[PDB]
Amino acid sequence: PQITLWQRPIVTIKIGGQLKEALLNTGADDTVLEEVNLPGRWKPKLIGGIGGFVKVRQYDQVPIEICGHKVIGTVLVGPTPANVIGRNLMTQIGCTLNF
Amino acid sequence: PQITLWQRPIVTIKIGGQLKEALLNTGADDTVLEEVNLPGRWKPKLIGGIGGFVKVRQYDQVPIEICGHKVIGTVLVGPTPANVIGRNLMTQIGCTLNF
Ligand SMILES: Nc1cccc(CN2C(=O)N(Cc3cccc(N)c3)[C@H](Cc3ccccc3)[C@H](O)[C@@H](O)[C@H]2Cc2ccccc2)c1
Repeated sequence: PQITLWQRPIVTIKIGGQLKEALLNTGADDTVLEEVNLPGRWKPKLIGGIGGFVKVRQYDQVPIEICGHKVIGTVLVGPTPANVIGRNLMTQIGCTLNF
Repeated sequence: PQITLWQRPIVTIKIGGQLKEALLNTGADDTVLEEVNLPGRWKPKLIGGIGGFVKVRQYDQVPIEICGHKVIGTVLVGPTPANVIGRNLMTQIGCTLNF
């Protein structure tokens, strides 16, 4: 499905059993989700960098589905003003920049 | 073209007569560029807003070159961690997200 950008690219993803919204942010290396409780282990990682660093929880192979696109990928879990799907995951679903 | 996303969508624009490095940021509403002595009139528009706001100069309908695509569009000028090409300037260039 082609998504014009006249509006903020916010699609729905299915994670940890729950349903949430997420912006297809390409200027994002990583994927950060608003506090959740994914099982499995994780590691603590720091992101941001401007204004200090924000620490979150790194998870791996955390299954995730995007617009029906079942996929697997690293999901940083912590405090973000809006759930965001970075390139790390966009590259796993086939998403490309086209013009 | 078809810009995959394993790397960061950095493309060579051509604003103000010079040549630059800009990141195609879908999650980005507007386009802000670190200093470019831009002619004509502008006006104060605060962007960002976390940890406080930030003032950049808004010059409307500004000509810009993006990968051989010539267009016109609002481009805010000021202190920005990187040169970003937001949705406003991606729509005008007919750029889309696909998967
Ligand atoms: N007009 C305009 C100018 C610049 C940027 C944007 C758009 N955004 C950003 O670029 N972000 C800040 C931003 C902007 C420029 C550089 C950086 N590093 C961050 C991060 C994306 C992000 C990038 C890199 C790592 C993690 C997250 C945020 O997660 C996104 O939701 C939006 C949300 C947003 C933030 C501030 C103001 C309005 C809307 C719009």
